[PDB]
Amino acid sequence: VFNDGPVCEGGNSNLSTATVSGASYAWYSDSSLTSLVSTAQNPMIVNISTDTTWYLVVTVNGCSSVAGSTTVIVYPTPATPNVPANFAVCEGDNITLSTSTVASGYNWSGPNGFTSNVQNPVVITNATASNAGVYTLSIVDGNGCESGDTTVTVTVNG
Amino acid sequence: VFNDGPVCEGGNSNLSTATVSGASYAWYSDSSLTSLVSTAQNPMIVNISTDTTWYLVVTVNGCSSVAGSTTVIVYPTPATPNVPANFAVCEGDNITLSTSTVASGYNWSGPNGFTSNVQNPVVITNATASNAGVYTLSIVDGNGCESGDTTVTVTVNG
Repeated sequence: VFNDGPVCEGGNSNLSTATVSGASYAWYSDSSLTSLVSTAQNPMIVNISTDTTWYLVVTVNGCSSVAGSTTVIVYPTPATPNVPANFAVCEGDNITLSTSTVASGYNWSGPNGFTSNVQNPVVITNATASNAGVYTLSIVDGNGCESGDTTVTVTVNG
Repeated sequence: VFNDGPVCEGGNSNLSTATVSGASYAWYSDSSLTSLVSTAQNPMIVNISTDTTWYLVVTVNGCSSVAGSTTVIVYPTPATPNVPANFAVCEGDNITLSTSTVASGYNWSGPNGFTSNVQNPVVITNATASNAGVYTLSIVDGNGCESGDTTVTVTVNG
């Protein structure tokens, strides 16, 4: 029984096996084989949060096999981004954001619809009161998994 | 008999079963098996509003099986967004909108064609009489289901 490689938390994975003529298949959720989850030759496991194992029994012309099995491995949650400490800008001055980390992609969001997908976002010049608020960042790792969130609070001095 | 997982209110779901040689299939809407809804091997249930169960009878070479069955679960309606209380802006001042909630996506709409898909929409500066009206928000949950609507009324003082 084979998996399709490591999966991100909450992702899906495609299990697969050999084609056996005259066979019916039964995939079970546990080692006791008391809970059936699929009868497909190559079923999908949906919404995997942790390492999980499915067991397979192949029955041919009425005779059942010894259950085979496979484990789908979940890729560790990526580390929190290195976002700066709370800062302050005076009206008319610049708000500069940056993250001291390395990612396959970055995802920033904030006040006034601010958004960017880089480590060094376009500087908010002529900063004003409406730019005050919380700027949030998550990042994506090399294999597509998303990190948790971290924030910097920006205050604006009149 | 298997479903394809939880479905959003009003969504569709794909039912599936094993292939049985020489079989015809009959899917029924209730436990009494008096109302036939499909003869497909893997039929779709369309427009599911609540948890629903279909029953399956497999007939092979004239002999019928005991009906199998499966339930399709409907995902609860997401909670109403935390939109602010009615406010007032004077002409020339700013209209700031925000929602204190967390969503996979946001959907704002309002006067003058106002629209955005964020928690913190671009601020309407130099607000005028035409910006007065009702600003509406719905949100989308982690699994794609949409919440109900909530509104903030904005009045503009000449």
